[PDB]
Amino acid sequence: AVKADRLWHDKYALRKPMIPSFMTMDQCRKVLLIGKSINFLHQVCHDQTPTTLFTDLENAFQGKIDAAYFETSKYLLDVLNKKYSLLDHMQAMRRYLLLGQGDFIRHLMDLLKPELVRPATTLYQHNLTGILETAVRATNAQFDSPEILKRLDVRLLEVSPGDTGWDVFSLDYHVDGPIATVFTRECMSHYLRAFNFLWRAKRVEYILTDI
Amino acid sequence: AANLNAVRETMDVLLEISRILNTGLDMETLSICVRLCEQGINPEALSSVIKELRKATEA
Amino acid sequence: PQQERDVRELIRLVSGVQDEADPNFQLALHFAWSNFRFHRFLDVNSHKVEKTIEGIYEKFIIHSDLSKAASWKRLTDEFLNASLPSIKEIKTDAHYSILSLLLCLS
Amino acid sequence: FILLKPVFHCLNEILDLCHSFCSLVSQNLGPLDERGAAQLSILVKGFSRQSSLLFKILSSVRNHQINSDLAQLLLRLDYNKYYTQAGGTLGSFGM
Amino acid sequence: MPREIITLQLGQCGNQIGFEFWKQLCAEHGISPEGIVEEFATEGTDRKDVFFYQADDEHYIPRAVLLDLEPRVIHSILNSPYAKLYNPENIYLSEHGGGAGNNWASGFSQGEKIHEDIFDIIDREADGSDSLEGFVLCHSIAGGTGSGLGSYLLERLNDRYPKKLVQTYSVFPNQDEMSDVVVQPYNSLLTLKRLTQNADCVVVLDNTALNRIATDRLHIQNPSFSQINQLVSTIMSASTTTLRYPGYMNNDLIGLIASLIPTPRLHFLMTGYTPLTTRKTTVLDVMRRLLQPKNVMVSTGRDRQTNHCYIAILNIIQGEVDPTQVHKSLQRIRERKLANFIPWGPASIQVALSRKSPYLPSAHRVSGLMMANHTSISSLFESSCQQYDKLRKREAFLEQFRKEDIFKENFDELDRSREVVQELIDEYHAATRPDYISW
Repeated sequence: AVKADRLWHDKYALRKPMIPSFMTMDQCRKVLLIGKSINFLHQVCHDQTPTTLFTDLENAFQGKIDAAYFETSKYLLDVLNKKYSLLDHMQAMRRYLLLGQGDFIRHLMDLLKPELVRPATTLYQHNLTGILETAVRATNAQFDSPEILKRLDVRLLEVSPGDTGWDVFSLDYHVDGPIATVFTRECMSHYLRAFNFLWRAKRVEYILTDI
Repeated sequence: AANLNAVRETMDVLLEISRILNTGLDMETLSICVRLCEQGINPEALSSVIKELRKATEA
Repeated sequence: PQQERDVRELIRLVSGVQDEADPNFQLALHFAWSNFRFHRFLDVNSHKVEKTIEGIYEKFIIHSDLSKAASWKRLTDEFLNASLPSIKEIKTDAHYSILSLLLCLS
Repeated sequence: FILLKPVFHCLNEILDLCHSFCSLVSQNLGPLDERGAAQLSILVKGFSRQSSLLFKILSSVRNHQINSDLAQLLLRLDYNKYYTQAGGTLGSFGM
Repeated sequence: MPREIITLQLGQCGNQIGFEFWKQLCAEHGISPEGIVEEFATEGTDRKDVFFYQADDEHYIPRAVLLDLEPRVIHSILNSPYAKLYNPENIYLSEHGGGAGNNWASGFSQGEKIHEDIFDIIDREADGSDSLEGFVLCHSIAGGTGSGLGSYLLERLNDRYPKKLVQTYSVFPNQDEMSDVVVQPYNSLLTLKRLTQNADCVVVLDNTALNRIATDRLHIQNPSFSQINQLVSTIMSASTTTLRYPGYMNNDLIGLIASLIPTPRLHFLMTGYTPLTTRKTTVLDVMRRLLQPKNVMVSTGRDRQTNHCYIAILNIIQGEVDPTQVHKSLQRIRERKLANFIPWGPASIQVALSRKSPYLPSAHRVSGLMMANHTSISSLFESSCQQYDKLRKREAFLEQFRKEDIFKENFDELDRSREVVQELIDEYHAATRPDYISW
């Protein structure tokens, strides 16, 4: 079985009964990580980068292991934080998905008030996406990277059967592939739940301010 | 028997949650709805009729 | 005949009116049978029922009650795999129709 | 959008309806006659049916993921949401 | 939408301080004196679409208007190289001479005369923007010209547009000395009545404590009005700092004012800022020094027998800090019990963390600006009211208000202003006690 999302445990399992007496658990973990990084780079990152005591245990064995590990890990980290993914995506969802913007969110709920009052059944994500995009063009998010901007997306997340649209509105911020391979579509669920929580909180705040 | 009890508990929970959400139903009405759905009656029309009956009863 | 009698009994139970000469009762029975005749061209999709079940599961997940959703899923799976004195097969179109009716009622 | 069977069929239907309407107009060089009025009424009935169909297939899914170009098309149709203003259909106005 | 705020520069002192504020804003945003963008003004995070509107040529033209009854100050401001910052449409040249003689009645009447000649400009500046949060009005209650003009304009705007935030920067005259315009307290009283009737959040600006800090914290034997205006512009521009950081909280002026104001008549807020200089500090030092009655810009009378409760306490902290610092500083100040609150509606000490602009030359780690709803200012009001009362006892210099027939017909306007001020002061006194629910 092969996958491009879950390939942090996928198709690379550690076999317990197949370890030499001269092979140790931490060494196994390090070599597994190095190999998985190489596999991800060559397969999911589509990048081809060359990887250049007598006894029967040696000490240069572990030295080579550690040096190659630090080489592979550092190179892959640079590749992933420079191309494809970026740290700015987390900052991005911090700014946007953590309601750091404020004015973005303020005007968002300003425009949603005329809509989410309508029954959830009476709503149309067709107009909601235009509301989203026009608000983003209105706010400072337009001055940010277009990649994170394209990473955003509004969704109609079923919350109430026929209640107000305030409940069913949601954002998805789809991110897929080698870009943000992490979150396994399980942490983003928690992020969405927290988004709903803070959305209700901010709505009731604005209610109080309006009153 | 045991399967019957499990099905009864499941439909009781479903009816409870439907009551929590928008309307819900009662045991007799839910059984009538189940029999009608087993008989080929469109669930949408039955739900609309139930909503209309509840509205008329309310006022 | 049998379906008409069952519909009339259900109407009597819901409305709490056992009279059958009431013009409102006759109108309700006529409307029910007209709806049944008119919605013979619309069927139940098992995939659609599963999608509605998944939407309800998402709703419950938002509600912060995982045990209730797990019990719902397990009981609906058992019902699709259950046997009845009139439904002795599992996961048939009768099960999907009943599930769609339940989801519509909720 | 030919690769989508339903939308392709609806487009064909609307093409046929447009042809029929033009033919009916061609029938009376002056104002339509009684038969012209009746055939126009039949055509308007079919047009309203197909307009509801096209709105609802444009509304096939507006709560989960859908093609972005179809979304743009609907928005172009919803320059002021005349369809929502029109009840989701065109031709619902009396004869 | 980004709501704007319109600046109203009135009177010689109000125009001076408004220019000081606008120059301070220009310095903060890092723009050229012409209002064109710089290589170190637009690459940051500060939102400059709140007080300046973006042009089609990267011109952040200020959302301010220049009004006066004497054109000399207008010409002097024009001589500044920041005349290029503003548009000429944003500037109105005085068609009156000698101002209004520093008379409330004269300024009010002249503002009545120029009703639409200002209304057109204000409507143009308004409809040129999508949405406005509110108004900001720089003025001096001492200058009777600006006092009357501002009273008239507040009336007009409140009537015409009852949908914006009404803020004024009311220059409170020195209680350290008596000016030649001895009817100045009545003018201020009239202005204060208008504020009570019209204004929604008053940041009081007493010249006495300004002089005191200038002599002590600026170390000048004889402070000049210009350096005072410079320092006050600096301290007041520090206020909008949170508004310039769209990364933490909604931080909208309407909400920020509403978070503290209990009643539209009790809408008066103190001021206090640190550091004041002509070094090393933690969070706890910030509010610890703020609690000291040494850095306040608003002073009260000689009252020590009447308890005064800080109705609401807030502090904007600009600089790099840690959340643990704030969390512990709040608890520590509360446990030391260096503050008080209404017993029936007890509240807390709100904090606003924010970070400095890169284009602001930083020589300090933190900067704190306090916003306190408090009862001491009643004394100052009393100080004025007494100053009014004795003057009204002396019935002196009423010919100034008999020049304008509106007050020659009746001085009952002054009486009603005094009554309203007395009612407000009694409201404050009652607020000092738990029975305020009954009042």
